[PDB]
Amino acid sequence: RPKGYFMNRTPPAPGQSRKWEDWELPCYITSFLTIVILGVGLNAKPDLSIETWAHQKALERLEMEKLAT
Amino acid sequence: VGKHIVPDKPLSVNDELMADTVGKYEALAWLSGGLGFFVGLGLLAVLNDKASKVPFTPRVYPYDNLRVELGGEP
Amino acid sequence: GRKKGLPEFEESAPDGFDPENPYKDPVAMVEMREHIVREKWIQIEKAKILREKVKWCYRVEGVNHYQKCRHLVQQYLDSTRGVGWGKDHR
Amino acid sequence: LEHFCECYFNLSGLILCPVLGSIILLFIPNSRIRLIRLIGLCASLITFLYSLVLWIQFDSSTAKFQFVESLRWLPYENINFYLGIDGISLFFVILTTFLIPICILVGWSGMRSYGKEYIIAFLICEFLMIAVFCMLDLLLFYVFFESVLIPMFIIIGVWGSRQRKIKAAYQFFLYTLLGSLFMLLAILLILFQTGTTDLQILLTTEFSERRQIFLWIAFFASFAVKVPMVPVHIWLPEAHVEAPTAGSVILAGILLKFGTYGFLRFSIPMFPEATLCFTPFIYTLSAIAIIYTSLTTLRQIDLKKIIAYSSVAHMNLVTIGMFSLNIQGIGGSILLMLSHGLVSSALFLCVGVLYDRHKTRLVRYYGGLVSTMPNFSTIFFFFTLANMSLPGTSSFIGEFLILVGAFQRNSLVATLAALGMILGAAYSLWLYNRVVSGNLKPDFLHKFSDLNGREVFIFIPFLVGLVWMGVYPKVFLDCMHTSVSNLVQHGKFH
Amino acid sequence: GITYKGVTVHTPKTWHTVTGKGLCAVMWFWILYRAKQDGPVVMGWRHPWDG
Amino acid sequence: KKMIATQEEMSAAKIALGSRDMCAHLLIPLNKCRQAEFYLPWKCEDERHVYEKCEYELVMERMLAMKKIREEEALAKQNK
Amino acid sequence: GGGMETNKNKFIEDWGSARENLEHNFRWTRRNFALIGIFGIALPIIVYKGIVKDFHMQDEDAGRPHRKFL
Amino acid sequence: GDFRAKVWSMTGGPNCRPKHWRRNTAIAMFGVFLVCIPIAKLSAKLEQRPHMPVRPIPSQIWCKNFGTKDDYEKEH
Repeated sequence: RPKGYFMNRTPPAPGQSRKWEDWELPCYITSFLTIVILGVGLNAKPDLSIETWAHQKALERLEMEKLAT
Repeated sequence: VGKHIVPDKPLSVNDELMADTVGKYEALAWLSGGLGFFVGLGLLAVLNDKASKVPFTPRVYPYDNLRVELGGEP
Repeated sequence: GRKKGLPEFEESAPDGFDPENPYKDPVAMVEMREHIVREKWIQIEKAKILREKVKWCYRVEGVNHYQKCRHLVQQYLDSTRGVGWGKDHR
Repeated sequence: LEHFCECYFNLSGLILCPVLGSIILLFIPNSRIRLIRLIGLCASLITFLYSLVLWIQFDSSTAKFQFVESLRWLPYENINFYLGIDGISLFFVILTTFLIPICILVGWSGMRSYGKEYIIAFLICEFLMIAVFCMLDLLLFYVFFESVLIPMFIIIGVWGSRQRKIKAAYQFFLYTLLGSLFMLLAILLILFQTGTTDLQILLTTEFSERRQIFLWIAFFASFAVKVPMVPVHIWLPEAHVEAPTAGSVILAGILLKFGTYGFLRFSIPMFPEATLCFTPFIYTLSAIAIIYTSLTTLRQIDLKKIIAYSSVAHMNLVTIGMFSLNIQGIGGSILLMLSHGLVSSALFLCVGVLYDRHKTRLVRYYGGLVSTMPNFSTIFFFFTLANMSLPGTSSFIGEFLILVGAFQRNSLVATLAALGMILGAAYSLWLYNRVVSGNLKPDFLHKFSDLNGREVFIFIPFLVGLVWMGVYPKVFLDCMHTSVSNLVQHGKFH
Repeated sequence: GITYKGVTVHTPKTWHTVTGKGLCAVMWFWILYRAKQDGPVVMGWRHPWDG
Repeated sequence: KKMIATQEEMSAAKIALGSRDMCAHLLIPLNKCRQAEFYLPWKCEDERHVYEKCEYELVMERMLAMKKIREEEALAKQNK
Repeated sequence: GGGMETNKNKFIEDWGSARENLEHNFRWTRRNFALIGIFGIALPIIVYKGIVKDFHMQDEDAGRPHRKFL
Repeated sequence: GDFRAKVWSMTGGPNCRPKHWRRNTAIAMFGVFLVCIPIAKLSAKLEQRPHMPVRPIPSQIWCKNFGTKDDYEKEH
């Protein structure tokens, strides 16, 4: 077995399971929501950045002034 | 390692921060002499004027010394 | 709710702006500032596209880039002078 | 004129959340520790999630204040007030909502002796701070900022560690009050001209050059005590060191940002001519502070005094970038603000871990902790690197983008500011090696414990935050550029 | 190993002696050969295009 | 020695700008095998030797040219 | 023997408390007049003039009159 | 030493000799090869070779981005 214990907690009695402290469940649920709200939300929101708009506008103005003269 | 020394006397103010045989300003005097060697040789290179003693002419390249190939106006 | 698509803005400068007196029409002064920002961003992206051409010209032409990319370099350098908010005013 | 927003998620509910938490806790018996703790933690977490949703519905194309909503004060409707955010303030709200639950989690083990008074104070701080970040009025900004002094005073004085907390809290309250009073004088000066204190209006009113200079000096005095700027920076060391760990986290991660945010929200846009005339003056004070306070940090012997002294150097780099008045300067200044609010808080968290076990802040007592606390040592080293603006970390992104912005305006200030790289690395590595490296000193310390499960979880969002902004800062820069661009263009028409 | 008033020096292993001898020998043969072909050229007596 | 390799031919052989001298014509077949023979020193010895003979004569000519110039500075000096 | 708290050292703690109370020992000596004169007034002024001159040189480099400041 | 046996570290600590280190090592080798799979496909999709090589190369099999940047006036 390894030396020491992960995060310095003694293992529970054999056959039993560790008791979760009160903060663990609300923090773990929020962490999952934080990943889903940002991982899916940021990728699903429209790309309304000014750079994206101006890049399209720059392509057409360069097109209109090159095709014309 | 073996035993860290617990202070038994009042600590000095510059204790958080605290070259044996040669003094401070003497070391600077010696080092300036060494840097004076580099300066002296540089002056000899000035007086040697190896630029005035080149045994070949400068290269002359074709097509206007590569004017167009070097980014000059066609 | 917002409709799907890219943002749309008026292409022309707001009528009602007076260059001699900008603190006269409050609404136009604001829409004019927004218009100028959008126009400057078009120039920045204009130069950025010109920068990409120079990049791949250098990569494709190798040691023949000085004679072959001469024109693209000139265009790109001209666009970066008086671009964005850097070392040139206007 | 009612400006109520159509969005379901708005600023009002985010404001109300911690208020509701505080009102609920006042009535719960102190005998019910488990319930008090869970109520506070859940309220703070819900607020953080709400702020993330506010981020989701953000428009990065507009320069107009978003989610704008109004609240009436009188039935005469002469004085009406507005709430709204933009690309400049959104991330500060999200940071406030992220840091408050951390503060509740830090004192989890001692909440038997803290009580509801500890959770209530931090929730009230959260509510006031979000309000301050969400205001479109000079007057409400003053009230809510001046109001944050009472809970911070209580937090420092009651849960501070030693009797030096008395002097520290006194100095904090008095310095901040002086600055706020100067701001109040400026707000009344503006009101006498305009008849109103509405940001959207004063952005459209021209101020005379002489009055621009005078209004700038009164706004400067207020903001420069909170930056902090030399020589009114000396309250910060005592205040940040003597405070409890969560108190230090709030003080350095959020409260320090109010002055630089006040420069970006009010002083810079409203007085564009005054801003230009004072840029060399700002550059001198900022550059002196970076060089002087970094050398002072080198010779500090207290763990918390070193970390707190480091913030003064970082905030004065932020002022340099924001007064460069270009995209790289202002965008870099905001990014360093948020990154500092993460790195400084985590570093205060690392020292708090050590002080909770050993009850000493003197560097000489520690040493050789790598052999007894390797997990703490690894986490301490990462945040030590992030404090040196190492590429890959979030703080490098803000630091370099500011140096780019400063270089295009004044090469000399960029060179003096870049000396922060040499000095910042010197004390950061010296601190890390004197604490973690070397041999143990069993005469001083012979009993150790690495980080527990709660301490490990506390650091994880900090580690993810710095790496995320460090390698892919585009998610932040995308949502800021339109507001940043319109801030730089304000006042000129060519 | 061979002992001489207390000090003992163990004999090096066979492939360590062989490899050391061989690799240096290849180097000597390399130098004598390259001196055969380029010694005249670098000494300036002749030119690579002479013939 | 007159230019034999035109600008297009040197541009087509991607010749380094420093090697567009008067022996550009003998460099093209030398570089063509160098890529073909993996730049091995014991290959292209024939193509290498013709090219090196060129670049040596060009230097000698420019050495002879400077000798005449050196012999003219002394003429001015003794006629001072 | 017991307890995680550090075993305080009177000389280390006296060293520590001396640092926190440095303003009590400040006497206007000749050394302090010079240090405050050189590094509290003179050096900030020199830096400010170098920064302003940097702008002015940019002004003449661009064919524009010197920018007024302060 | 003595107390280091009660200290947990990710790197294993001094004199780490796990009993099943071979099966652990091979499980690590299978994992890294698995992670090397998506990296290769992304690299082959992202590689850009403006010039056709003088001879066929291993990458002319898994990569299809050869001689495609010739019209650099159209780059945007």
